[PDB]
Amino acid sequence: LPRNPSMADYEARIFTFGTWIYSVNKEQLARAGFYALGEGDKVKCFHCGGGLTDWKPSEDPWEQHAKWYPGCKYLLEQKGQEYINNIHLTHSLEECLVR
Ligand SMILES: CC[C@H](N)C(=O)N[C@@H]1C(=O)N2[C@@H](CC[C@@H]1CO)CC[C@H]2C(=O)NC(c1ccccc1)c1ccccc1
Ligand SMILES: [Zn+2]
Repeated sequence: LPRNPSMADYEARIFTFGTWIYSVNKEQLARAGFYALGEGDKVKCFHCGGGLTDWKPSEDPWEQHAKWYPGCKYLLEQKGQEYINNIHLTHSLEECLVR
């Protein structure tokens, strides 16, 4: 049920990062199901349509995917039920832990 059948394959996705000036890894992004829109560092997940932008140095493409778009069927089969929930518990723990 992918929102962009043309961007379904990895090859088509890194193809979009031919002018990537940002330090977030292009191969990592492509593998997480993202491609670029030539509009700042904005990226769209090929399958869920989920859009991410303003990446920070410490930010894992997979982790960011699960943080904002956990419904994603592509994410689920790549990384798993437990992975997705874990990322959410981690943010739940941190906020609780920080006084
Ligand atoms: C990707 C890691 C980054 N540090 C981050 O968390 N970005 C957030 C984000 O992309 N979104 C979350 C909140 C804003 C954050 C930026 O401070 C909610 C969902 C997501 C989003 O939809 N971003 C938008 C967008 C567009 C313009 C300005 C701000 C956010 C978006 C929409 C379409 C395509 C790309 C990004
Ligand atoms: Zn997705």
